[PDB]
Amino acid sequence: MEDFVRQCFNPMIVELAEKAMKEYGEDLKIETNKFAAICTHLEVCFMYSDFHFINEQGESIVVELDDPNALLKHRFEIIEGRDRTMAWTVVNSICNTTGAEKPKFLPDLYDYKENRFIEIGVTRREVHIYYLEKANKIKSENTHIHIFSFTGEEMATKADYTLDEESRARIKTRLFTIRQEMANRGLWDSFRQSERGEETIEERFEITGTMRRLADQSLPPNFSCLENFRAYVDGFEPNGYIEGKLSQMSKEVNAKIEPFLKTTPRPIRLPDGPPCFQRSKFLLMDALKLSIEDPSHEGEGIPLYDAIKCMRTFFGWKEPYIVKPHEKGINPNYLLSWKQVLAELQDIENEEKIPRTKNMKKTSQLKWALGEPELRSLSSWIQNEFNKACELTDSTWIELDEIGEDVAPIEYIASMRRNYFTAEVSHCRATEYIMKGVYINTALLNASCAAMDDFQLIPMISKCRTKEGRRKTNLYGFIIKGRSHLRNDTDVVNFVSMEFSLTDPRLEPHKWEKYCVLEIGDMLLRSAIGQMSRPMFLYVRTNGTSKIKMKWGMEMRRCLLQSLQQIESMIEAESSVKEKDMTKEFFENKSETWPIGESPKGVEDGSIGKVCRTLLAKSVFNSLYASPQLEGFSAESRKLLLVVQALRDNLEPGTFDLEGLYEAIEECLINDPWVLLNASWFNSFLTHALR
Amino acid sequence: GDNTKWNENQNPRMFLAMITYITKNQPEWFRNVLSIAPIMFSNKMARL
Amino acid sequence: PVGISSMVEAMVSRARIDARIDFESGRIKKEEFAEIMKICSTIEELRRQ
Amino acid sequence: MERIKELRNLMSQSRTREILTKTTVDHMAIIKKYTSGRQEKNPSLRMKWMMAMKYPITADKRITEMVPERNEQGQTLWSKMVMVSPLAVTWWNRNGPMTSTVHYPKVYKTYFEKVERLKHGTFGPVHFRNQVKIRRRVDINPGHADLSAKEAQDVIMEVVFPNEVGARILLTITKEKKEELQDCKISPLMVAYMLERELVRKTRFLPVAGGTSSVYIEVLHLTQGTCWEQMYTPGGEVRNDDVDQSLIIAARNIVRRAAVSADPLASLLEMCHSTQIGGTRMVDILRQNPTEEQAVDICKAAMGLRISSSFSFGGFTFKRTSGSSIKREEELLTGNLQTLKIRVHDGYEEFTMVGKRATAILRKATRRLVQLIVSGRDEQSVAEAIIVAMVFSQEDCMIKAVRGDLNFVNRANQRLNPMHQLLRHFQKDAKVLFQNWGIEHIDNVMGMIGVLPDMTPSTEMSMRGIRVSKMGVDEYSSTERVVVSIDRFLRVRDQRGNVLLSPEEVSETQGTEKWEINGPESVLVNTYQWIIRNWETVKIQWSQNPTMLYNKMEFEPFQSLVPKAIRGQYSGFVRTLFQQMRDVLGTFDTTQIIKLLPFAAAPPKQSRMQFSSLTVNVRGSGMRILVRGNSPAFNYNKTTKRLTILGKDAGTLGFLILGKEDRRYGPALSINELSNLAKGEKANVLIGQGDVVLVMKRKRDSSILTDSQTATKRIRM
Amino acid sequence: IFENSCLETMEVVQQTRVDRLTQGRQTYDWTLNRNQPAATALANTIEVFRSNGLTANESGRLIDFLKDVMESMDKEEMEIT
Repeated sequence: MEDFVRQCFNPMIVELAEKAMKEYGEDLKIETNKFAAICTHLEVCFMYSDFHFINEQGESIVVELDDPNALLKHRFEIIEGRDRTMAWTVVNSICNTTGAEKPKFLPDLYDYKENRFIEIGVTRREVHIYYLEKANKIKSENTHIHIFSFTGEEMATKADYTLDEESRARIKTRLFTIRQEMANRGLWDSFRQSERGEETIEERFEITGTMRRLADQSLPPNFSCLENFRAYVDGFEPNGYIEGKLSQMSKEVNAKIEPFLKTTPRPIRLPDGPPCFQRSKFLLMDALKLSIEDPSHEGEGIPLYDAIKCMRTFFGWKEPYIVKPHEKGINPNYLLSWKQVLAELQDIENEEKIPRTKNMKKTSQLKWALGEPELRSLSSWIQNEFNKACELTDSTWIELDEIGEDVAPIEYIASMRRNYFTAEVSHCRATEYIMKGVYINTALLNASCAAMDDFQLIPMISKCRTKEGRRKTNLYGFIIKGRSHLRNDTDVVNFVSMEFSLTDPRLEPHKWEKYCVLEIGDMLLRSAIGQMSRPMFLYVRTNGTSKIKMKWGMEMRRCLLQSLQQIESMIEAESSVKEKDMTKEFFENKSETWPIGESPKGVEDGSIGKVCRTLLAKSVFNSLYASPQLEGFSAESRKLLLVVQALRDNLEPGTFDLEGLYEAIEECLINDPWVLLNASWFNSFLTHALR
Repeated sequence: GDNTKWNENQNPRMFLAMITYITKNQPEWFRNVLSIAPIMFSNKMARL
Repeated sequence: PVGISSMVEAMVSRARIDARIDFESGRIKKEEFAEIMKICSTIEELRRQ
Repeated sequence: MERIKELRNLMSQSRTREILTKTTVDHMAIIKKYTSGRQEKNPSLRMKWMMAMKYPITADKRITEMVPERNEQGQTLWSKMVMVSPLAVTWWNRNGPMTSTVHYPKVYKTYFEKVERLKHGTFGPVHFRNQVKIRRRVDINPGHADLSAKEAQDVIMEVVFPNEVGARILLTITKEKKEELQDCKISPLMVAYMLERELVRKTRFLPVAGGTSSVYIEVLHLTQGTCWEQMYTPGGEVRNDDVDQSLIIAARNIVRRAAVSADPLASLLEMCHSTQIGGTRMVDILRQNPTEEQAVDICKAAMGLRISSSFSFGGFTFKRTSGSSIKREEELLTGNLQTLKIRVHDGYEEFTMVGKRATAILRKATRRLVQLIVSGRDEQSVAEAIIVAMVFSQEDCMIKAVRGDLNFVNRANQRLNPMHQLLRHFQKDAKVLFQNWGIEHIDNVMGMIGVLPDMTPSTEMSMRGIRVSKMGVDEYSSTERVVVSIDRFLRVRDQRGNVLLSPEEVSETQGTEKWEINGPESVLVNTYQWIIRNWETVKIQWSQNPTMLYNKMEFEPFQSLVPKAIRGQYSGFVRTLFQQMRDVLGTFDTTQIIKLLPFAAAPPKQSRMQFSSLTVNVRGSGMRILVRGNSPAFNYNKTTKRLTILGKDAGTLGFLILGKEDRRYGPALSINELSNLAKGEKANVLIGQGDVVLVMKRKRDSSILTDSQTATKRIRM
Repeated sequence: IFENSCLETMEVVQQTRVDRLTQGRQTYDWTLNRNQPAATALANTIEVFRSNGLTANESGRLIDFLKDVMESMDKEEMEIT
C-alpha cells in the first residue's frame, strides 16, 4: 500500500501528507488508508485549483503551466495544504477582507469569483448519503459543498458544479484510474474504512461475550480477564527468572551422556518361537515358466489366449492330488476350484464366440475362496530367496528406450555410468521379479474396472528374451479375482493365487502356512544327469489387495532408479575428492572388492556387479515385502549405524538412553521375515566392525 | 536430536502468551485477530 | 478483471455493443438483433425484482 | 445469442439471480476458485483407461468435412451422439491442410532463443570439485528488455484484447507486437501466456555456483550439481545484464555532479527528471527496478522509497544479522598524538558485508573483533575487504597503527568523517597495520586458511582472528524495507539516528555507457535545443527583464565554452543589438535572435567595436558562427525551418470521463474511437470490463513535470 | 524484528481475499460433520451463513469472513438448509 502511494504521487504531496500526519499522533504505518485518502484530498485540491486565473475584469480563465506576468491571483486559495494555525489565519484574513462569516468547521478551499466557501470531499460510499451527512453536519451557512467519488459521479450544491467541465473531468478521470489501479493491485481494502464519514479508521476486530468467555478461559491459572494478562505481557522484565527456575527444578531432570565405546553395542534381541512363513503376494524363486518363444510383437497380446497356448505347450497333468492342507479351513475346496478352472478353460470351444476374458461361474467353492499379533521367529529361507534374487539369469527383461546424442561435458560420464549399470544389471533375476509384479498388477487393475461384478481369470504372464535373442512369453500361474466394486482406494478385493512350481512343500512345511499345495502333474526335467521328470506342483493361497496395494507394485520400476541413484550417490561423494573425478576407476579395477558375504566365519568380499544386483534386489524385496515394520526398523537402525560410523571415524560419540533405542527396535521385530533378515544382517555387521 | 511427542506438548495457551508478547504495542484489533486460533485450540474438541 | 458494476450489468452492455458492431459492420439478421435486445431488456426488468 | 440465452435461463433461478446481482466484477477471481475439487483420481491411470477405450478424444464438429471417416485401412476414428480416436490426429498430421503458418517463430521466440544459445554454446572440460552453494540473488528470464509485471500485462491486454483494454488512458513494444502478429493469431490465451513469460522479469534468491547471466542459469541442470561443475559459455548474451548498468552509471555520475552543486538535492532531482535512459524515463525505472547500488539507493531515497538496512561503508553494503547498539560517544588518541571524537559501537554485534567482488561475515564486540570470515576473487580485492573490515573493527590495535597527518578531503574540499579518513589512509598504504596487528596459530580445517602480511596464504598461522574461505563465502541478501530521511546534502539516515549512506564512497568504474559530461557538441546542441523547447516563454522573457534570462544558470555550461577572454565584448555587443531590436519595432528576425542569444549570459563589457563571427573551442579546434545567414555551427534552412547544428537536428518552430453511462449521446460504443474524432464529440463507452463512462476530448497533459513543482508558488508563500 | 514481521502480516491481512483459503488440502465441513474438499466446505459454510443474517464476506476480504465467523458463534439457533 505505502509504496504504491509513494509511486503514483509527486514527493511534495507525499511530504505534505507525511507532515500533516504527525499532527494528531496518527501513525502512518497503521493508518495507511488515511495516508491514501489525504494524498487524494491534496491532489484533488491542487488539480482543482490549477490553471485558473482572474482576468482584468470579473471572470476566470485558463492558462498554461505558469506565467505570473502581472497576474498572480489564482482564483482559489488553498487551505488544507497549510498548517492548522496558518489555515485559520488565512481564513480569518479573507473573511475580514470579504465580510463572509467564517465557518466553525475547517474548510479546505476558498473561491473568489462566486465569493463562496467551496469545500470538497472524496468518498467511496454512495455520494448521496455522504452529501446528506455533510449537509446535516454543516447547515444554515453559505458554504458550497462539492463531493467526488471514484466511480465517476459528482455531487455539488444545487447543481452548481462551480468549475469548468473538462478541468473537473480531469479529476474524475484521475480518481477513476486510481480506483482501477488499486483494484488490480488488490488494494480495494479501503472500501470498509473510508465508509464512516471519518475517512481514517481501520478495521477494528471485536471480541464480545460468548467469545471473550473462551478468551478468559484460555489464560494460565492466574487471571480472570484476558485484558489483565495482556497488560501483564505488555510489561515484562528479563530479570533472569530462568536461573531461579533451574535452581528450583530437581537435579534428576538431566541429559546424562552415556559414553559409546565398541563394548557398549550388544547384538539385537531377536524373537523366538514359530518360524516366519511367507506372506509375499506371489512366488519368487520356486515358480517356473511356461515358454512359448513367440515374437508376437507385444501388440497388446490378448493375455488370456497367450495363456491357453502356454497350456498347449505342456502335457502330463496328473489327477489333482492334494498334498499340503491349510492346517485350518476347507482344503478340498481349492482342488474343486482348480477342476472348475480347467473345465471353464476347456469349455471355451463350446461357445460360439471367444470372450477375451473368462467370467467364472459363481460356484460355492469359489465363493468360499473369496469369502462371500503372534511372535514368529526368524526362518532360514528368506536369505535363500534373496540369494536367488541376487543371482544372474539368462534373459534381459528390459526395454530401455533411446536417449539423445551424447554432447561432451557430463553426458559422456552419465552414459558410461548408466550403460555400465544396465549391462551389469539387465540379466538380473530381480529385474524379472519387477517385470512380473508390473504385469500381474497391471492386468489386475485393468480388469478391476470392467469386471466390477464377475470373477475374471488373469494369467500371471511375463515376457523376456533368452540369450539367443528371441522373444519369450512365460507363465507363472493363474489368479481368480473377486468382485471389484472399488469405491475408494482402500476398498478390499479378494483374490486366489494358483502358481506352478517344482519345489516340494514337504521340504520346508512351515514356509507355506497360508498355502494349500496340490501335486498337479509331472513334467520333463533336465539335470546334470539327463532327465529326471520331477513333479509339478500348484501352490494356492487366498489373499486380498486394494487399489493402493496394486499401484505400489505397478510403479516397481523405481527399484532400478532407487538403485542407480543410491549407487550414483556413492559414485559422487567418494569421488568428489578428485580434481578429475574418479568415475572409470570405480569399475575396470577388479582388485577393488566389496564385502557382501560371510560364509566361512570370514568376510567374503565379491566383485562389483554382485553389489549392483544386491542393491537392486534389496530395493525389490523392500518393495514387495513392504511392511511398516520394515519402515520402523530402517528408521531406527539408521541411528545405530550412524553412531557406529561416527565411532569408526573416532569422533568420541555418545548417547543418552541406548537401552531405550534397543527397546524401540525390539518393539518392531515380530513376524516379518524381511525385517528379521535385515536385523540378523545388522547384528553380523556389528560383529565384523571390530565391535 | 529429536523431541519425542513434542507436538502434543506444545500448549495453545503458551502460544497465546507468545503471540501476545509478539503483538506488543501493536493496535488492539490486530492482537484480537491473531489471538483467535490459540483460544480456539485452548477450547477445542476432537472428533473421534 | 477490474470493475465495480455487477456481473449482469457488464454482460448486458457487452452483449448490446457486440450486437451493434456485428450488425452494422458485420453481418447479422435484424430480427436476431431484435431478439437479443428484447431478451436483454427482459433481464433489465428481471434484475430489478 | 447463445450467451445471452444462457444468461436468461440462468437468471430465473433465484439462488443464482441473487449472486449474479450482488457480487461485482472486481471479485470474479474470488468466485472463480470455488470448485467441487475431486477429479484427482490417479490422472495417469484414468488417462490410461480412457486411452485404452475407443475414441476418447473430443473435438469439434468440423472434422466431418475435413478428415475421412475410414482411413487407408478402414480404421474407425469417429462417433455420433462427438468422440474421436487418437489415430485421427496422426492422419491429419500426415497430409492435410499444409499452410505457410511457419510464421510461428515470432510469438515463441522465447524458446528458439534457448535453441540458438545451445547451437553456438561452446562447451568445456569438467573440472570436478566439491561445489559449495553460493546464496545469490539472480533473475530468471532471458532477454525481456527489463519490463515490470504490471506494465507488461497491461501491454498484453493492449496487444491481444484491445476492445477491453484497461482504464489507464494517459509502449513501443506494443507497436512492434501489434504490427508483426496482427492477423496471425494462434490462441489468444496462450499468446498472452507466452508474451507474459517472455517480457516479465523476475529476480529472486537462488543458490548458484558461478552463474551470473540469465543464459547461465536457465541451463543450471547442466552446469551445477552435487559435486561437479562444467564450464559452459552459451555463445551469447542478453540485454537484461547490461541495461541496469546504464542506470548505475547514470546514478553514479548524477551523484558525483550533485555533490558539487550548491543545492545537491534539488539539482540531483532536476537532473533525474530531465534524464532519458534507452527510450525511457529515470523516475519510473527507479520506481520499478530492483537494482542494488549505493547511488541507485540514494536516488530512490530522494523520492522517499524503502530500501535495505544497508550500513554502507567503503562501497561495501552491510546487513545486520544480530546484536544491538548504543551510541556512547568517546574520545581517542591516535598514533600521531591527535585527539579524535568517535561513535564507539558498544555491545555485541553480528554483521554480513556484501561487496562488489568480495564478501564476509563478522562477529564483533565493543572495539574488539571476535570473528571474521572473508572471501574474494583477487588478492588485492580480499586485501581491500580486510582493510575496510579492520577500519570498522574500531580496535585500539588499528588506532595505534596510524602514521601521519589525517587530512583527507572531499571533492568539495570538505572534512571527511574520522572513520572514512582512516579508511582512505589505509586504502593506499596499509602495510603498517598488518605487521602490527598480531599473529596466531590455526588448524587448517574445512577449507579455511589464514593470510600473512606479505600477501601469502598459510595453513596453521594467520592474523589475529581472521579466516579465509575457500570457494567463496556464503552471501545473504536479506530483504528489509523501511522509510528513509534524506537531507539536502545526499546523506540518508534511517530516521532512528543511523547515517545510512553518503556519496563519499561511490566511484570505482566509469562504465562507458553501454549536463556537460558528454562532448562539447552536446553542450552546444543541448543549449540550442533547450532554447527552442521553452522558446515561447523566452520570447517574452527576452523582452521583459532579460538580465534574469541571461543570468539563467542554464547557460553556464555554454557560457563556459566561449573563450573566457572576449566574453564581455560579445555580451555587450549582443545586448546592444537586442536593445536596437527592441527600439525599432517590427525590424527584427527571430533567426538572428536564436543565433546570438545564449552569448548574452556573460557580464558585458562595453567594447567600442563590433563583430561578424564568434568562436567556440571544441576539442581544441575552433569553430566559427557568423552573424548573417547560415554557418556549419548554425545552419538554418530557409524552407525546412529546421535548425542544423553540425549536421545534428535541433528542434523546429487518451480522453477524460464526464460521468457514468448517459443514454443521451447515443448507444454504448466499444473501445475503438477514431470516427467520432471530427472536431470533438462526447460518447459513452464501456471501459475495461466494468461499466460505461462518458468520454470527451483532451486539452491538457497532466504529467509529472513542473506542474507538480508549482505548489511551491502557493505553499511556503 | 517482530514489528517488521507484524507489518508484513498487516499487509497480508489487508490484501487477503478468500481465495487464499482454498489453496490447501482437504478440510472439515461442520455443516455435514464430514471431511470435504476446501472450496466445497467453504461454499457450504457461505450458503448456510447467507441463509442466516451473516453476509459480511460479500466484500471478498477474508477478514470479513472472519467477522462473519465471530458473529456466528453468538446466535442461539442455527437452521441449516
